[PDB]
Amino acid sequence: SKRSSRSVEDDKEGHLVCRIGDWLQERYEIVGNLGEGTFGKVVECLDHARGKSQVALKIIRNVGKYREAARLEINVLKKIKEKDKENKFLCVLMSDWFNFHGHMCIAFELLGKNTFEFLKENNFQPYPLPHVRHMAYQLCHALRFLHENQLTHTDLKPENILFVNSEFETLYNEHKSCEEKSVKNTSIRVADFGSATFDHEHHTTIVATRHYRPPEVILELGWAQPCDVWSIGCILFEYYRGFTLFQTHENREHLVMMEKILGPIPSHMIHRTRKQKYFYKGGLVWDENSSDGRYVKENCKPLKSYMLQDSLEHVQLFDLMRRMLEFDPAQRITLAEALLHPFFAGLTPEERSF
Ligand SMILES: CN1CCN(c2ccc3cc2OCC(=O)N(C)CCCN(C)Cc2c[nH]c4ncnc(c24)N3)CC1
Ligand SMILES: [Cl-]
Ligand SMILES: [Cl-]
Repeated sequence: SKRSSRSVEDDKEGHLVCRIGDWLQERYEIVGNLGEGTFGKVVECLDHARGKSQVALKIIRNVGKYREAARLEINVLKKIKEKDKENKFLCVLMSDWFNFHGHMCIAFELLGKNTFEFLKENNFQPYPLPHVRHMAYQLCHALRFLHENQLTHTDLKPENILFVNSEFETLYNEHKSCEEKSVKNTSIRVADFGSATFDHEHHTTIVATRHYRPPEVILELGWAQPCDVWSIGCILFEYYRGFTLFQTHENREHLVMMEKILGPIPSHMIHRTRKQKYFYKGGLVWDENSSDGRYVKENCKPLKSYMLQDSLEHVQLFDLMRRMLEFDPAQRITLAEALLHPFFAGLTPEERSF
């Protein structure tokens, strides 16, 4: 059952050619293709050495830079597995890893759709508040655990969060006259730890995908765990409205958006940054008459204007969000503090215990 090197074929970009029926490491039998990415691909396998159970296999491209990154991801995943003996912290648990002819492969449990793909297949109709609450709680629980072990994710976004099972019921919305999908179980796992960084490792100047990137990173003031809290704030917003909080493509614009939505950047941050090009007379400087300047002015409103209802549970979500989106990383709510916020008194007994 071993694969000959004749068996192994790669395309122009370094991706493994996989077909239904193929075998890896004399153990995994490919049964479906789950998706692709700039990193490689994700296939569904049966693990014959564990009674034919289902696994998702992440197959990394055979390119040096991808391979090297995968090796650090495995170290992070190993740490997670050793610290979560009882399987309760909701970060995906590696079952195996290997090098298949230069493709690093990592095996995980089979999960459902990512929260972004689900949101898109629902035509960007947002999750109901109770789903936002349960998912928020789980994100805060999982990243609390990662933070307590001297790790920072650095790249949180909706596609990195998967449902355990993404089966849904189809309901109808009187308010907006259309169909809506509602996931039946809102259990989730944080995946991809391909940028997760230890406290003792080198911290690059810029991390995070732009839309989820915090101000300390744009102003090159250094980052640590609070970076993940900012990203969680932007994520919860996007689950609640269904659209991105910061629909931005460059720094100066991104900072204006921050000020329109959140209020003024604090002075002590401005005096400390080397990125003085964004400032004049101690205040953010920009062209209001430009395409970008007109876009922000028409489209970016104070955070509270985005509430869809005015009842207590919505007031509590927005209070938590504001506290996640504090400009000053040192003042931003920690995830241990977030888990004690009144928003989460709203959870069912079942959801709170996992
Ligand atoms: C347009 N397409 C874009 C790609 N889409 C998929 C498909 C399948 C999975 C993930 C995505 O996207 C997100 C993604 O690529 N990552 C977070 C990196 C891979 C993390 N994977 C290895 C985590 C993982 C563990 N168990 C899994 N079970 C199922 N699916 C997984 C699983 N991953 C589909 C839609
Ligand atoms: Cl690949
Ligand atoms: Cl300007």
